[PDB]
Amino acid sequence: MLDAFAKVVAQADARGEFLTNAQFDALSNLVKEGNKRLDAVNRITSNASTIVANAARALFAEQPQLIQPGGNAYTNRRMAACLRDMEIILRYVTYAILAGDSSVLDDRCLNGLRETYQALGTPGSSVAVAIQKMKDAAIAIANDPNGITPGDCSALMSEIAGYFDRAAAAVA
Amino acid sequence: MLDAFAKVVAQADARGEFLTNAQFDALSNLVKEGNKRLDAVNRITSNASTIVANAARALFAEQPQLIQPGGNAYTNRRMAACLRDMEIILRYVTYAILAGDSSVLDDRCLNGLRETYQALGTPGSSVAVAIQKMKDAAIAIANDPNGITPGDCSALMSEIAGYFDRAAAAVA
Amino acid sequence: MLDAFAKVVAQADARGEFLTNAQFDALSNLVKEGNKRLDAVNRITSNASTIVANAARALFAEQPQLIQPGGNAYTNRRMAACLRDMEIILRYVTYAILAGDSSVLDDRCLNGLRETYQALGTPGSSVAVAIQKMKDAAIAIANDPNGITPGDCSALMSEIAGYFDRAAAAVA
Amino acid sequence: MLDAFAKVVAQADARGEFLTNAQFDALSNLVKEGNKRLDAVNRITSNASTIVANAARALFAEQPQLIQPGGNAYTNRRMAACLRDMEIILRYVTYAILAGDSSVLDDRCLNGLRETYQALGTPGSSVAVAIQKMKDAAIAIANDPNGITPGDCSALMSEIAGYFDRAAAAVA
Amino acid sequence: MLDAFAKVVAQADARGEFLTNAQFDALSNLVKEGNKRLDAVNRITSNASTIVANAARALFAEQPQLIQPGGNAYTNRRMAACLRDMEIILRYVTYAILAGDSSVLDDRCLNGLRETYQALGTPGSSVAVAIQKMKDAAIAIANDPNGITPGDCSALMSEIAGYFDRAAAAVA
Amino acid sequence: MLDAFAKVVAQADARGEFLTNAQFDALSNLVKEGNKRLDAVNRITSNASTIVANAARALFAEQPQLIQPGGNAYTNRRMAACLRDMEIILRYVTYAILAGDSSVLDDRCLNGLRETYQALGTPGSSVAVAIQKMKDAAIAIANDPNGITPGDCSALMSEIAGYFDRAAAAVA
Amino acid sequence: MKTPITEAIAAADTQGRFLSNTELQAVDGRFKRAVASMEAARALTNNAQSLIDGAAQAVYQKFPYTTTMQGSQYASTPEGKAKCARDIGYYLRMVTYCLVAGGTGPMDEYLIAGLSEINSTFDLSPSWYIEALKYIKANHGLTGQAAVEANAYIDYAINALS
Amino acid sequence: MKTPITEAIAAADTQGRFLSNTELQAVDGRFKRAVASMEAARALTNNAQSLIDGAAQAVYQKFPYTTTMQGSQYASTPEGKAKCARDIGYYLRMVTYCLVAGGTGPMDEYLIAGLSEINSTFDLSPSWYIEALKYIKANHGLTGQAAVEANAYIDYAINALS
Amino acid sequence: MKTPITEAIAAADTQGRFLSNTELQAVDGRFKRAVASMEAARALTNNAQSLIDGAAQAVYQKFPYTTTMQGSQYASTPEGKAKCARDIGYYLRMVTYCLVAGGTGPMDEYLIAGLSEINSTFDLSPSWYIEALKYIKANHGLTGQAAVEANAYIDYAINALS
Amino acid sequence: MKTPITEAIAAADTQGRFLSNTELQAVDGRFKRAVASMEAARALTNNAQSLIDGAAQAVYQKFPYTTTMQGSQYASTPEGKAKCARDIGYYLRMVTYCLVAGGTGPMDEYLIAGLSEINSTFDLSPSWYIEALKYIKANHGLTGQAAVEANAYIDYAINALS
Amino acid sequence: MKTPITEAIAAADTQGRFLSNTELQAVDGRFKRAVASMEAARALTNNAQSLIDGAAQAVYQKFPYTTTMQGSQYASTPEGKAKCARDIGYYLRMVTYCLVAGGTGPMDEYLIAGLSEINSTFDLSPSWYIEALKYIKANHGLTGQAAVEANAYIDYAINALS
Amino acid sequence: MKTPITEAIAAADTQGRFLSNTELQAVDGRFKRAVASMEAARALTNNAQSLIDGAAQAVYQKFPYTTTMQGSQYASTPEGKAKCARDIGYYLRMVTYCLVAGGTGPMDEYLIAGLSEINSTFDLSPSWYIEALKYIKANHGLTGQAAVEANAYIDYAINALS
Ligand SMILES: CCC1=C(C)/C(=C/C2=NC(=C\c3[nH]c(/C=C4\NC(=O)[C@H](C)[C@H]4CC)c(C)c3CCC(=O)O)/C(CCC(=O)O)=C2C)NC1=O
Repeated sequence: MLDAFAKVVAQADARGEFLTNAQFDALSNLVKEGNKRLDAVNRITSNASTIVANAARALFAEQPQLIQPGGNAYTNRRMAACLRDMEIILRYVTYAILAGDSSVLDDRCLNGLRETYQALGTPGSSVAVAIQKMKDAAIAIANDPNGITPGDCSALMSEIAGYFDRAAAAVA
Repeated sequence: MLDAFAKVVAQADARGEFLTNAQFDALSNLVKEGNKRLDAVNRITSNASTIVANAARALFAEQPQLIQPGGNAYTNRRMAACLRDMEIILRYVTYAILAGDSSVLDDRCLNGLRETYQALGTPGSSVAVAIQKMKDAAIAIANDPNGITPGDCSALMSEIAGYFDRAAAAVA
Repeated sequence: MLDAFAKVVAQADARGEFLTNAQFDALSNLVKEGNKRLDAVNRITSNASTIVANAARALFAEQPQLIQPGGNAYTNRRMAACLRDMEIILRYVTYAILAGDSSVLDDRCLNGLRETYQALGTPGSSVAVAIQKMKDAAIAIANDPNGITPGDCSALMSEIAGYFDRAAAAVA
Repeated sequence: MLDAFAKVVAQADARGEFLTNAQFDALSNLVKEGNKRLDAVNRITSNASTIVANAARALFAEQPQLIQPGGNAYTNRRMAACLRDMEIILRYVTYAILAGDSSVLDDRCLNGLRETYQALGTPGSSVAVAIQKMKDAAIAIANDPNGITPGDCSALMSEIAGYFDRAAAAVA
Repeated sequence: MLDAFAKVVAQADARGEFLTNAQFDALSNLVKEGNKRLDAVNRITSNASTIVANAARALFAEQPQLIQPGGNAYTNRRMAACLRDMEIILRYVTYAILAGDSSVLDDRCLNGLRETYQALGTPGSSVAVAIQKMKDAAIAIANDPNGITPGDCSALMSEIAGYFDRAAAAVA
Repeated sequence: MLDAFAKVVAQADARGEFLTNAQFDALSNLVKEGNKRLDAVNRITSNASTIVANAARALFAEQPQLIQPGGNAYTNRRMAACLRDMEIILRYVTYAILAGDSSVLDDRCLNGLRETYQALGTPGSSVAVAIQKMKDAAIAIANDPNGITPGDCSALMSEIAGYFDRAAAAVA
Repeated sequence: MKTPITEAIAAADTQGRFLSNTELQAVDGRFKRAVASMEAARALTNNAQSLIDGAAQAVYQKFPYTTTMQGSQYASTPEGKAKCARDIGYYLRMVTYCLVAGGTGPMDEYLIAGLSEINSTFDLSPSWYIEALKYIKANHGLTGQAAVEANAYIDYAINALS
Repeated sequence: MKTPITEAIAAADTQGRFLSNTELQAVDGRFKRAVASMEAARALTNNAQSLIDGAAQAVYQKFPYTTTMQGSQYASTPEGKAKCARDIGYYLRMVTYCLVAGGTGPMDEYLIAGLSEINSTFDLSPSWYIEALKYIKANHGLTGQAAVEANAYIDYAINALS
Repeated sequence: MKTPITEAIAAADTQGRFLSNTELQAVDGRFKRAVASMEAARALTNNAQSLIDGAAQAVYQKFPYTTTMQGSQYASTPEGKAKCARDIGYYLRMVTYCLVAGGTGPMDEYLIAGLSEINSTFDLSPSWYIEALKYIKANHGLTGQAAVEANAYIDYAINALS
Repeated sequence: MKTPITEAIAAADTQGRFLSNTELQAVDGRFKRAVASMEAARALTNNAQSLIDGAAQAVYQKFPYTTTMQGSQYASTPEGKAKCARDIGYYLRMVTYCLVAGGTGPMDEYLIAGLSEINSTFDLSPSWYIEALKYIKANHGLTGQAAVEANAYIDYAINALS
Repeated sequence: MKTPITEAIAAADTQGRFLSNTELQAVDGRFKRAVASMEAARALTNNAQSLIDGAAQAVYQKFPYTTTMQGSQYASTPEGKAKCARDIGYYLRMVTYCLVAGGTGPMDEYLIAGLSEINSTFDLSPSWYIEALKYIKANHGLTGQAAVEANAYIDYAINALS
Repeated sequence: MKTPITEAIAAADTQGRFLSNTELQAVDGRFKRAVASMEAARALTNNAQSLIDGAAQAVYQKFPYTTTMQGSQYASTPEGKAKCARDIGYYLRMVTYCLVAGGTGPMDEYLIAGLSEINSTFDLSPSWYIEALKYIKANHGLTGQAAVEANAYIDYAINALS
C-alpha cells in the first residue's frame, strides 16, 4: 500500500528521477498539514461506534424493506454482517485518511467488493447510501470547531469526502 | 443442507410467517410416513454393494467401449473411480431419501459434476445410464413386499425415483 | 511426466497393444544414443551460469529499454526474477533433453507461462529472445568437438534446438 | 469415548465372550431408566447459564482473594477464562450423564487438567469448590419434583454426583 | 542418512583429511561386491510378502496368546498394524542392505521404537522373534544358489544378518 | 513483551494501584533520556555488520579449534549459523535497549538457548566470548563522542552492558 | 440447518459413509418426538398474539424504565413499542420453527448468530428478552411432553442470552 | 466407539456445545430401539453355536475346495476348520455387540478396520465370510423388528466384505 | 503488551530485522507525546476519587433503576454500590495506564479482553459504564493536548463497550 | 509415470535444481540395463499367446472350481474364460511395459492403482492371478539377466496381489 | 512499501482494528522527523552529481584494478564507467527516496531485494558499493540531525551489502 | 547426504515403498561409474599439493591486488596466504569427496550451504575461488571419463559460486 509520500517516490522511480523542488515543497506542505490529519483520524475513530450505528438506524428507517423478513438485513447474522461491513469501510477510509492516499482502501477493501455484493444479492445502492450517511457524520465530527485549536481544515475535509465518495462509487 | 422440515421452516421465515394449519398437517403426514422412509433407506443401504456392482456389470455389458483399452473405464484406477462415483451417487441419493429433500444431493454431489465429467472426458450419458440401473435395482429392493409389514409405499418410491432421475439429469 | 520410453508405452496401452518390432528397434536406438544425450545434459548444466548471464547481458545490450527505469528488468527484484526465469527455462529444457520428451517442460514449465507474462506486463517477445540466445550458447557448448570422443550428435542437437524453440514459441 | 453400553461390549471383547444373561438384564435396566437420564441432562443443560453464574458468584463471595488485583480471577480475561472452565466442566459432566460413563469426561476434559492449573498458578482447590457448587445446584435442578412425572431418580442423582465429585477430585 | 561411501567421507571430513590409499581400496572392494548386494536386495524385496506372512504365521503358532482375545495381535486393526510393522522393518533393513550402512535403519526406523512399543503394551520380545524369523527366511532366499551366477556371498549375508539382529536388539 | 513503561504499569496493576508521584517522576526521566537511547540503538544497528564480523574474526583467532575440521564453526553451514546467532543476539539486545527492558530478549531469545547449545554440542562459553566482544564494540560505537551533541550517556551504557552480560550469562 | 436428520447425514457424510442404524435410530427418535413437538408448535402458533402481548407487558412491568427513557432503543414511543413486540414475535416464531424442525437450527441460524453484536450495537438488554421468554415459558399453557419441548427451546434462547 | 450416544456427544463436543434436543431425540430413538436390538442380541447369543456350526457347513458346501485344497488358508485340516469356525464366531459375536451397543462401532473397531489387509495377507476370500453371513441371516429365526436389527448389522458386514 | 515501543519491536522482529529509522521515528513520537500523556495521567490520578464518586452518581442519575431493582447486578445494596464504584475505578485506572504506557495495551489486556462475556454473564449493561466514562470525559478538567490524550483512551473504552 | 529417468528429474525438480552426476549416473544405469530389459520384453511379447494360454490353464488346473461354479466372476462360461485370458494378457503386457519403460510406472498406473477395489468388487481372487504369474515366471524361457528383469516385475505384481 | 505510516496501518489492519493513539504517535514522530529528513533529501539531491562523481573516483582509487582488468563487470571501458556511475546514482537516489518516504521501503523494494543475486550473477563486488557509500557519507556536507538521517539510510545500504 | 544410493532410498521411503528395479538400476549406474570417479579422486588426492599450490598462484596472478591490499580478507600477509591455500584445499578435498560418494552431497553439505553468507560476511570474492577452480580443471591431468567426473564436480562448484 502506499502513502502520500511513497506515492511520489514511486512515480519518481518510474521515471528514474530525483525529486524536484516543486515535489519537496508539496510534500513539505503535507507535513505542515499533518496535525489536522491526525485530529481527523482521531475524531472519526473515537466516534466509530456511533457513526456506524446512527448510519445503520438511518438506513433502515429510509429502507425498511432491508429489515423485513426475506430481506438482506433481516436475521441477526445478516444484520451483524451489514454493520460489520459499515465498520470495515469506515476503518479503511480512516487508514486512507492517515496515509493521504487511497491505495489501502482501493486495494484491501474496495476491489472485488461490487462483485461480492452482486454474488450475495446485497443491494450495492443501499450500501452506498450507508456510506454517504457515515460520510456526513464523519465529516461533521471531524470538522467540529469545538475543543480544538481553530484553523481551516477545508481541503482535508474535501479529501476525506473523496475517500467516502470513492467507496460509495465502488459499490453503487 | 435442508430436510423436508427445515425446507418448510425456511420458506416460512422468508415470509416472516408462522406455520399454517395446512403446513402442520402436511408435515404430520411426513412423520406418519416415516417408518416407510426408514425401511427404504435401510434396504437400499443394506444392498449398496450389489446394487453398484450389478449396475456396473450391466453398464459394461451394454457399452463395452468403456472398458476397451483407450476408454474411460479401462485400467483399474479408472474402473475404481467409476465404481466409486456410482457408490457416491447412490450414497447422496440415500441421504436425500432420509431427509425428504434433495438439497444435500444437489449441493454436495450434483453441482459441478457435469462440468467435472466434461473436463475429464467421462461420458455423462453413460453415467446417467448407470444411475438409472441403480435406480431400478434400488426401487425393486426397497419396494419388495417380502419380509415387511404390508402397506402402500408408492408415493415414496416415486419420490425416490425422482432423486435418481434428478441425479441422472444432472450429468446427462 | 513422460520420457521417450514411457511415451511409447502410453501410446501402446491406449491401443491395448504389445510393442511391435519396429518400436523395440526405435527404442534400442535411443538407448544406443544415450551417451551423447548424457554429454549434452552434463555440458549444458555444467555451464548453466555463464549461459544465463551471457544471454542476459546480450538481451539488455540489444534491448536497453528493459533496464531503463520504468521497465520490467529495472530494479534488482525484477532483474533477479528475470535471471531466475532464464535459469528456470534452461533447467526444464535440460530435463526435457534427459527425458527425450517435452512433457516435463510443457507441463511443469511452459503451460500458463504466456498468460503469466501477459498479466505482469513482461514482454514475451523479449523472453523469447533470451531463450534463443541461451539456445545458441547451449548448443555451441553441447556440440563442442573438444574434449570428447568424436562422433555425430547432429540429430540430438536438432532435438535440443527443438525444446528451446518450443519454449520460445510458448511465450512469444 | 465409551458409553455404558460400549463399556460392557469392550469388556466382553477383551475376554472373547458373548454377553451373559446377567449383562443383558443390567443393560435392559439402563434402557428402562433412560427417560430419567434424558430429563436430568435436559434440566441441567436448560439451566447451564444460571448454574455457572450462581456458582461463580458464590465462589468469589467465599474467596474474594481470587478477584482482588493480583489474583487469578482478576481482570476480565482471567474472569472470562474461569467462567469458561466452569462451563466446560459442566458441559463434559452432562456428556458423561448422557453416556452413563465418564470416559468422555476423563479423556476429553479431566486428563492433564491438574497439571494445566499447576502450570498457570490457578488454585485447583478453588476450582474444586466451584465444581461442588455447580454440583449442588445441578442436582437440585435435576431432581426437582415440580413439572415432571413422579418417581424415584435417586440412583441417577448419585451417579451424577459421582461425575461432579470425580471432576472435583481431578483438580483438587 | 548415509551410505557406505558417505560414511567414509564423513569420517574423513571430521579429520580434515583426504582419503588414504587404504580407504580407496576398501571402497573399491565395495564397488566390486556391488552385484551381490543388488541380488540380495532384489531377492529379499521380490519375496517381501511371503517373508512377512510366513513369519507372522510362525510367530502366532509359537505365541498363540498374541492372537487370543485381549491380546495385542487380536482384532484386525491390531493384526494389520503388526503385519505392517513387520513389513516396515523388512523395508528399512533392505534400504540398509542397499546402502551398506544402518544409518537409515537406525534413524528412520529403529529410534524411539522400543519406547513406542512400551507405551502401547506391545511385547518387544515378540517383535524381536518376528524379526528373527524374517531374517532366517530373508537370508535363505537371498543366498539361494539356484538361478544365479555362482560365487561366495557369505560376507554380505553376515552383514545382512547384522541389520536384522540390530533391529531385533532395538526392540527386545 | 514489555517495555520500561508497561513494566511499571504491570507492577501497578498487580497491586491494584494508581501510579505514585515517584513513579511518574522516574518515567518522566526515562522520557527525558530518550534521545540518548535512540542514538545508541541507531549507532549499534548502523554498524551491526562490522560488529558481528569483527567479533567473529576475533573469536576464531582466539579459539582456532572452532574452525578446525571436526569443530562446531567448521563448514560454511556451521559458520553461517554461528554468524547468524551473533546477529540474532545483537538484534534482540538492540530491541531490549529500545524498550528499556529485557523481557523481549529474555523471552524471545535467551530462554531455552543454553539447552539448545547443549543439545547441539555448541560450546556456550565460546558464544559468551563472542557476545562480550560484540558488547565492547557496541559500547565503543554507541558512546563515541564524535558527531553527536555532547553529554553524559554513562547510565545508558551500563544498562546496555547489562543486556549483553545477561545474554552472555544465559549461554555460559 | 441443524436438525436431527441433517446431523445424521452430516455425520455419515463427514466419514464418507452410507447411513447406518447408528443414524436411522436418531432419526426415528426425531419422528417419534415430533408428535409432542408439533402439539407445542401448534399451540404456540395459535396463541401467539396473546403470548406476545402478554410478554411485552411482562417486560415493561419488570423494566418500567424501558417505557419512559428517551432513546430509540427504548419502548418509550409507539415505534419503539412496535419494534419490541416484533422482536418478541421473532423469538416466539423461532421457537415454533425449532419445534417443527426438531432442533435448534432455525434459532441458531436466524436469531442466535449475530445476537450479541446486534444487542450491543443497538443497546438492547439481553435481560429484556429473557423476561419476555420467561413469561412465555410460564404462560404457554402446555403440559406433559409438549411443555418439555417448548421449554427446551425457550431455555435454549435464554442460555444464548446469558 | 461409534454409538448413537457417542455420535450425539461427538457432534455437540465438536462445536463446543452443550447437548440439545437435537441430540437427546437421537438418543431417545436409540433407547426405544434397544428393545428390538436386545431381543436380537439375546437370541443370536443363545443360538450362537448352532448358527456357527450351520454357517461353517454352508461355507464348506458352497466352496468345497476349502475343505480339500492344501494350504494353511484352507479348512482342509482340523486346525484350519477350527480357525474358520472361530472366525465365524467372531463375526456373529460382533453382530451381537453392534446390537447391544446400538451401532456399528464394535464391528468397525474390532473387525472391519484392517479387514482387507488381513484377508489379502492370509489369502482368505471375502466370499467365504459372506456365505457364512448369508446363512446366519437366513437361519437366525428372528422375525419383526428384531430381524430388521440383526440383518442391518449382518448386511453391514457383507457390504464391508464387498 | 501493545505500546508504540513494543509494536515497533514486534514489526522488526516479525521480519527478522534489526530496527530502522522506520521504527525509531515511531518511538520518538511516543517520547514526544509522553509529555501530554503524563500530564493527563497525573491529573486523572490526583483527581481519581472525585471523578469516580462523580461518575458513579452520574450513572445512578441516568439509570435510577440501578439503585432500586433487586439483584446482585444492581447497585441497590451497599455491596452493589461498592462493586460499581470499584469497577469505575478500574476503568479510570486503566485510562491512566494507557496514558503512562503510551498505548491501548493495558486496557486491551486487563479490561477489554473478556469484557462482553463478563458483562453478559453478570448482567451488567455496557450503557452504565459508557455513562460513567462520559462523565469522566466531561469533567476531567484537562485542556489542550492533555485532554486529547485522556479522551482518546476514554473513547476507546466507549467504543469497546458498543 | 515412474521411470528411472522421471524419478531423476522429479528429484532434481523437487529441489529446484538442475540435474547433477548424482542423477545422470542413475539414468546411465537405466541405459545399460536396457539391453537385458529389452531382450526380456521382446521374448515375452513374441511368446505372449502361448504364455497367456499356458497361464490360463495353470489357473484352471490349480483352481478347478473356477471352471465350474456358476457366477460371472468365474470362468465357467465362454465369456468368463475370455475375460480371464484378457486379464492375464493385461498382466503380461504390463510386465513388458515395465521392461520397456525401465520401471514399475506402467504397472503402478494402469494396473495396481485400484487393484484391490476392483478385485473385491468383482469377486476376483488375487490367488488366481498369482498362479498365472507364477506360471509365466516358470515358463518364460529367459535366462541370465533377461530373466532377472522379467522376474523382478512379475514378482512385483505378485507382491501387489498379496 | 514500508513507511512509518504504512507500518502503522499494517499493524492496525493485521488485527482488524481501527487506528489508535498507539499508532498516531508513530506517525506524528514521522511528521516531526520529516523536517530533518527533507533537509537531507534536498541537499543530497542538489549535490547529487558531485557526490556521484566523487564517489565513483573514490571507488576507482581504492580498487584500481576495476579501471584496468578486462571484463564487462569492470569499469575499464567507457561503457563500464558509465554503468558504474549509474549504479552509484541509483544508490544515492534511493537514499533520497528513503528520506522522503521516512523509511527503508524504497531501498528495500527497488534495490535490496535481489541485490545479492544480481551482484553474484554479474560479478559485482559489494565492497565497491560500500566504498562509494562511505564516500557519500563522508562528504555529503550535512550536519546535525539532517546528517543522522542521511547516514542512517546510507549505513542501512552498507549493512545490506555485508 | 545426497548420493545416488541415498536418493534411491529417499525416493522409495518417501512413498512407503520397498525398493524396485526403478531404483536398483540407478545404484548400478553409480557402481559402474565408480571406476572412473575413483580414478579421478585418487589422482586429485595424490596431486593435491601441487594443484593447490598452482591454484593459489593462478589466483594471485589474475587478481594481484589480493597480494597487496591491506585487509584480513586479502592474501597480503602470511596468515592470509595460509587461509587462502587452506580454502582452496577445502574445495579440492570436497571435489574428491563428491567423486568418492558418487554425488554432490558432501560439497552441498560441507561447503555450498552457507557459502554466499560466508563470502559476503568475510568479504571474499567468489571470482577468486572460480579462478582457483578453473586452474584445477585445466591442470588436473585426467583424461577420458575420469576427467568428465572431476570436471562435473568442479563446474558444480563454479556454478554454486555464480
Ligand atoms: C555419468 C554421466 C555420463 C556421461 C557424461 C557419459 C559419457 C560418455 N560418452 C561416451 C561416448 C560418446 N559421447 C559422445 C558425444 C558426443 N560427441 C560429440 O561430439 C557428440 C555430438 C557429443 C554429444 C554432445 C560420442 C559421439 C561418443 C562415442 C559414441 C557413444 O558413446 O555413443 C562414453 C563412452 C566412452 C567414450 O566415448 O569416451 C561415455 C562413458 N557417460 C555417462 O554415464
